[PDB]
Amino acid sequence: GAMGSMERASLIQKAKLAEQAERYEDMAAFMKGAVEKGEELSNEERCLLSVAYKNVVGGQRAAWRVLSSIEQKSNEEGSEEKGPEVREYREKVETELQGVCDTVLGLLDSHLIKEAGDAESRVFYLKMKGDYYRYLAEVATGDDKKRIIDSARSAYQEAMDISKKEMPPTNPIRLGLALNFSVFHYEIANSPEEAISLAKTTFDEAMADLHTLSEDSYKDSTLIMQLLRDNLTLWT
Amino acid sequence: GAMGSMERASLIQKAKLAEQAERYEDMAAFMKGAVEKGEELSNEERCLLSVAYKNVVGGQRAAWRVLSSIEQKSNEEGSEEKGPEVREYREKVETELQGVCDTVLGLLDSHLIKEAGDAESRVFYLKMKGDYYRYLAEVATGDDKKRIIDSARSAYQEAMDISKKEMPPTNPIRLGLALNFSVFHYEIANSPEEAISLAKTTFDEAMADLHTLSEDSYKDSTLIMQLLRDNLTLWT
Amino acid sequence: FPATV
Amino acid sequence: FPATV
Ligand SMILES: *SCCNC(=O)C(C)(C)Oc1ccc(Cl)cc1
Ligand SMILES: *SCCNC(=O)C(C)(C)Oc1ccc(Cl)cc1
Ligand SMILES: [Mg+2]
Ligand SMILES: [Mg+2]
Repeated sequence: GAMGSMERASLIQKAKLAEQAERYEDMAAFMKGAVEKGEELSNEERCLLSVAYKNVVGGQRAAWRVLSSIEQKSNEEGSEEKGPEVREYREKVETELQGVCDTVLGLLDSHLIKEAGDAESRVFYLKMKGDYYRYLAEVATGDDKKRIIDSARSAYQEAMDISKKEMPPTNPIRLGLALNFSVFHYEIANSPEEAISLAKTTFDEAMADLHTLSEDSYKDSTLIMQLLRDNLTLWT
Repeated sequence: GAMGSMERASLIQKAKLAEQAERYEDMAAFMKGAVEKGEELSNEERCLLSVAYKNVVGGQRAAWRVLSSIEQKSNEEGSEEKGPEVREYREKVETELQGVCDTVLGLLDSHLIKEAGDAESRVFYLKMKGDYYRYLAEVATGDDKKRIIDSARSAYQEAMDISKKEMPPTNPIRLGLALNFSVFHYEIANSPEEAISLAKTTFDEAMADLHTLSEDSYKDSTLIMQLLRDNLTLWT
Repeated sequence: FPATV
Repeated sequence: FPATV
């Protein structure tokens, strides 16, 4: 790797600078280098890794959606043949998106997940695994589409099982996992009722636990609870 | 070039798609490929080229400024030594920015400018040459800094001479050239009085010519005139 | 699109 | 920063 010669601490420092400069591709490359040093990541470092790749893939997904919409309109009746260019360029963006997802999944499988024993690390990484399979599922159309969807489901489900046993209902990672798995149900698995039930039960169980929290923890938990409520409002 | 196998028309089509998807690095790569086909560019194609690179380099400049500010604060008295990382990362972004500027200047010199005979093409390309030397000047510190500044000045000056002879005072390219050359005077050449005089005289001479224009041309010209006014308000 | 984190 | 086009 091109980051193999840079100190771990320097990679982390530069990831933080890249975040300040909104240079998310750089941030992701620095964090990939840090992961590849082979040591486990701290809570803050896991956040740097996830923020970097979430921003990179989020931009790719937004671009893919723009191009896919143009492509769909081009294939409507009465539209003029514009040639292969829209499909080609959508495919180019799609292939780059798949490459980034494969890279993240590769870091998780070699070897972040297998060395993650605490709930706060293991749930976070398994949630990421579900997220990146979900992004692959958003663009999938081939023989393996059902297996891609099931890979996302399986990762989210393992994260859910651990989170319910090992974290309080207000834990922000537990809440964010539930938020995203609920979106998986709604958008990917054609299961809007499961999506709504999960978001509602998660919200209600968190509400009942807020009384145990400090002011700062309350702010953290209610932030994610509001996202669950926002999705429920969208879906009902 | 990696675009050598793609049709000119397909590169232009994909540049337009990349713009819609806000994929400006792709847009610039497609337009570089189109330029390298060796044919002159139309007015619309010149705009695609300039928009693509303006957005790429604009993002690099914003990131460079963030990192340079951090670097300056790190070199103040009482600040803790953080190591070489801030300088290294600022240098990384700076080198990438210089590479993009060199690429644009290379397209202009091989061979867009020499085949541009009409004022609307030649002024536009010479303005771009001034702009990209100006971006090089923003980061320059070495033996060649004065020559870089003078290269920007010389390109802007040739564009100005042509624009005053061959374009009406309301022509948007003439106005945008004056806007940017005025910024060059203020920010690069330490000549705020020249910057203010140029912006004011350009604005006033355009105002006096608006009566000749259609409603649509009036909208185009007044848009750039407002930018001149905005800069004058900032500077006075 | 719905919210995810 | 001042405006440029
Ligand atoms: S890990 C990045 C820092 N955290 C966040 O940006 C917010 C969205 C405030 O919190 C969470 C992010 C991810 C999870 Cl799984 C939970 C909370
Ligand atoms: S060339 C890109 C299309 N034009 C523009 O975005 C605006 C800013 C409206 O007009 C000008 C751009 C560049 C020049 Cl030199 C003049 C006007
Ligand atoms: Mg494909
Ligand atoms: Mg340098």
